[PDB]
Amino acid sequence: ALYEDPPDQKTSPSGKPATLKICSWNVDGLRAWIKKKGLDWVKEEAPDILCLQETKCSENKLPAELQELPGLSHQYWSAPSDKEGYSGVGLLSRQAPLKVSYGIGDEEDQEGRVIVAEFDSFVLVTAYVPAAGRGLVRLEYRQRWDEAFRKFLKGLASRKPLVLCGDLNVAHEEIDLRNPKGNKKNAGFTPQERQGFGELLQAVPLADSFRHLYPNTPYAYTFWTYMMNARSKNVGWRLDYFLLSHSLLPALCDSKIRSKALGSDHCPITLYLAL
DNA sequence: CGACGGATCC
DNA sequence: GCTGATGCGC
DNA sequence: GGATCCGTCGGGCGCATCAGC
Ligand SMILES: [Mn+2]
Repeated sequence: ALYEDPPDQKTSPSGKPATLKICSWNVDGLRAWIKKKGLDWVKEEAPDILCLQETKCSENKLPAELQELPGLSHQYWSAPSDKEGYSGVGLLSRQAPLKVSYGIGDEEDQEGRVIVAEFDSFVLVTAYVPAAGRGLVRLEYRQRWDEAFRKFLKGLASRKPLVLCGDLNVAHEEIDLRNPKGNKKNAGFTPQERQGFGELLQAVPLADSFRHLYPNTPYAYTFWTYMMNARSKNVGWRLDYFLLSHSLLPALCDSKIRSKALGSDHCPITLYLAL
């Protein structure tokens, strides 16, 4: 069935106005996304912080239009050194973070999948979680990564609340995809990946912003295969999320799914926080 | 990975 | 330099 | 015999490399 994202709630339950707007987007090729007007959408969204996944671009090859974003002047980029054309993440911010780091401490490594940015009141992590792959060939690798990432996130020294955003490459529950029964042995909906997501939420711990606000909302997806007109039919998956520390729930105004924004097989997601 | 063909279930 | 084929990853 | 289950197959897109010219 079709989905219409509710209007933006820019006010906290306590009545406090949103001060921070973060947008996350798997762009499926930064260079292609820009030619498809992605930055025009970003300018209309006007987010304080933009997190990008699947840039598939080294920093030297970033289009010049990225240097014409004065509201997002502080840019940090990480691509895999040995996997040119794959993965790659970026974080763009209005204000400079206090600290920026890359990776999850111990990987293999320039994997181009994780950026950690410390701000005054919170730590932001953006991630492009490794896919299990066609035929589940990288499922065990994913399981090992999930555990390492869970430990890294829990073991952050900062006693600052955490915001984790990006493509977590898993639809947590049946409500998170149109075809749950046919996808239980497909990447993104394996019991192993779903269990990893649940373990992530309990260990750090973390809460799913969108599901916290919309626990029984179906048909809300952030990804549709380019194949078989899946996007027109709304046959999709919710793989993109904003996960928050419990301390940040009073500050939660809204978690949006920008279903109409084009440029990728993923749609962007937007978080409003009253800090 | 959604579409589809074929089996299985009440 | 540019196009199209192929390979890889989804 | 409609509903459900499950296994199989062909395809959208981006980027890298290569071959030809
Ligand atoms: Mn992708």
